[PDB]
This record gives sequence, structure tokens and C-alpha cells, in this order.
Amino acid sequence: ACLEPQITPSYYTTSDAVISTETVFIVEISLTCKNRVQNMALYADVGGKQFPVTRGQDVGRYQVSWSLDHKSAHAGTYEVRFFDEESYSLLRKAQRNNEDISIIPPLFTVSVDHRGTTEVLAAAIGLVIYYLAFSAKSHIQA
Amino acid sequence: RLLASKSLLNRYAVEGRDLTLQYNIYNVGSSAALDVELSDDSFPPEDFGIVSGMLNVKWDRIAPASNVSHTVVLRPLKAGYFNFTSATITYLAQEDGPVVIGSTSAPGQGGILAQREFDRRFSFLDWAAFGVMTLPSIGIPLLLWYSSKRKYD
Repeated sequence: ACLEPQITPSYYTTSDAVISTETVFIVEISLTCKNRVQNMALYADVGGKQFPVTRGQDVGRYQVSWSLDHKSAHAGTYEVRFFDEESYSLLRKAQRNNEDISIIPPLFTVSVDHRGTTEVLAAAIGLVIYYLAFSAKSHIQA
Repeated sequence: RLLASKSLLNRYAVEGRDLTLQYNIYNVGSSAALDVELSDDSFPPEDFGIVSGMLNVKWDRIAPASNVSHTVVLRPLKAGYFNFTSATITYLAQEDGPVVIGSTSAPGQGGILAQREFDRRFSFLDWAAFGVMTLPSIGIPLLLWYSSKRKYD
């Protein structure tokens, strides 16, 4: 097992709902262990949904990503809980048993702060002001 | 038996902007695929900066009737036409079996728009700033005309 996990998290969240259909969350972590155990499999849980965690090309780099509808990707902090194989197996057992999933400690957690996701008007304003100017001209000449 | 798809999630590829590639691998076989490796050498680092994700990824096991999704965020450094070729996937169909080599779907040739051309086609706040800039042209006569009218009407 990884003893004393030291993590450096880096995360990205889609900010713009005009060019994307769904809000994508990307969390990269570098993991270093005191016992220098490498190439462990990690599993992520976000709000009780489990997502596969990939291993980076570099040793100890891991990435998890999930997407949410812009309506459901509310602004706020999303806690990503990472589990090892053993704790992940326990989590899957508790979930199958409808046991309290909170009893099972994650290996570490990462807080992802999500902030959330003219020419017609210019013509209209110029048109209205010009039209009233035309009315003014009529009254002036009337 | 693994089925894999490569998709480009961006509606527009733009020079200097993030380009998101998603790889979805589906095990449709009756057994688990072992030592599943995905490699996509199609993106030379001289033309694409890796912002997030990996072109090379390995999974120890994919359970039967299960799937894995991998996402890579690249940044194209040059505008032009680029061919999003298929990535290569290798896996073992059985323990001590032969390595099976598969390929993902190929999205095909996509155009990377130059940043200037993207802005020309899709560039908001410009009008917000521009609106005020037009006012000064008529400041003097606009006030004077009514002031004189009021002094005589």
C-alpha cells in the first residue's frame, strides 16, 4: 500500500457553455509514496459515482475526467475521493450491500473548485433615434 | 474483444486553443482484456503541445462488457489541415495469449483554424466597448440645439 501519500493536484473545469455541450471536469494528480510503490491502480468517486482513473506516462501521474450537463454543473466545490484497489473493493461491497459508504476512508481527497459556466441592437438604437429625429424634422418644418 | 472509438469533442479546432480528444474503449468479448495499451503517435510535439492527458496509456485489465474512457487535451501550435488518424490499441485476449493489435476510429481530416480567422468568424465585448466610442461625435450640437429651443420654446 502507498504509505503517506503526497499529492500535488491540478484540475481544469470548462468555463464556457457556449462552445461546449457539457461541463467537463479534469483532475490531474502526481502521487508520491514514502515506500516508493509505483504503478498502483487508483479509482475515483465523485458524489457516489465511480470514475476510472488513468495512469500518466510519467510515474505517479494520474488523471480522472467526468462530464456534466451545464445545468447540473453548478458552481461550487466538487470533492473527488480517490481509492486504492482494497478500499475500492470495500466500497463496491458496501454499495452492493446498501451499507454506509462513508465508513470507508479514501486514500486522499481533492477539492475541485468550479466557478460555474449586437449589430441588431446598434441598428435598432440608431433607427429609433433617427425615426424620432425625422418626427422632429416634420414638427420643426410643420 | 475490444471496440474503441476516437472522437474530437471540439466543434472547432483553433490554433493556440485547447483541443480535446476522447478515447472510448469497449470490451465486447466474453473474457477480460489484459495489458490493454493505447498509443497515438499521430501528434508530433512540434505541432501540438500536450496540455492535459496522454497519447500513450495502459490499463492492466478491462472487464468483459465494461468500458474505459480516456481524454487528452492538446493545443495545436499551427493552423492548417490535420489528419486525425486512428490510435493503436494492443491487448491480450487471453492469459499468455498472442497480443491483439486493434485500431480506433479515425475522425479523419479536420481543419485547424488560424486564431485570427477564428476571431474573424466568431468574435462579443467588442461591441460593448465600441458603443460608448461613438457618442462624442454629436455631444456639442445635441446639447446646444435643445438648450436654444428651451430658451426660445
